[PDB]
Amino acid sequence: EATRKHVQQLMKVFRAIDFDFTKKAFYLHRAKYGVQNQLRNPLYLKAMSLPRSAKLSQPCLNKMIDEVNDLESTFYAGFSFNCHDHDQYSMDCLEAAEPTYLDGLKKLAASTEQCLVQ
Amino acid sequence: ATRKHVQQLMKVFRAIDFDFTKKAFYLHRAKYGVQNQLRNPLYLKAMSLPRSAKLSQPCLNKMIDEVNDLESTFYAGFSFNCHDHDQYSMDCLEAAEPTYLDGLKKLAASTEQCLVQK
Repeated sequence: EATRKHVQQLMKVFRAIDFDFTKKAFYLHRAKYGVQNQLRNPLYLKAMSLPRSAKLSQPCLNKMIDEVNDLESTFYAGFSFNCHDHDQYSMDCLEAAEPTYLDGLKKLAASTEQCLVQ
Repeated sequence: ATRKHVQQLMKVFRAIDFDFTKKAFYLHRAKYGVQNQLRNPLYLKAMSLPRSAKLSQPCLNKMIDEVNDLESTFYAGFSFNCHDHDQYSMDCLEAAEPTYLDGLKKLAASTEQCLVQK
């Protein structure tokens, strides 16, 4: 029996939902590699060029972690429900929210560098 | 020479990595939620329709919107609306996921009553 037209229309709606989940997984991937590139890697540089007798400020690592969380929450809000004038999870929402997030991690990597030793 | 500070920084960035993996596991659970409670039942419902049956597009749109609202609410329950446990734990997951599954199975039934345009 030929594939019913309405089966194809039903599956069309579910394709777009599956793709919605894909777009969300792309968001996560960008957010993770944002952290690696703007934050982890430059701070790995600072750590290796340090005197054997240096103590690390864990209040500073604590501020960084919670500041990672707030930047990432704000990135997901920009990608999703807080996208000022775009479809739900578009690439156009990412284009607006990602630079803010990466510039946030960049600034955070600088202030973390400054409080790292003590 | 200074293996100590580097290992100490990796510990913090290891955890952020795993946090991203917990968020990806959430997303897979939400995906297989839609497949099991919504997609698979609605496909059976459709193959039992008369072959001529035409679908109601407004019904399908109500279904996509409600999937996003339900998943928006699941993720909130996974994070900032958890309160009683830490921000992306399995505990937060296990508390909010039945409500999400229950909501999808409800939407599987409300969509069935409107699926055919008669």
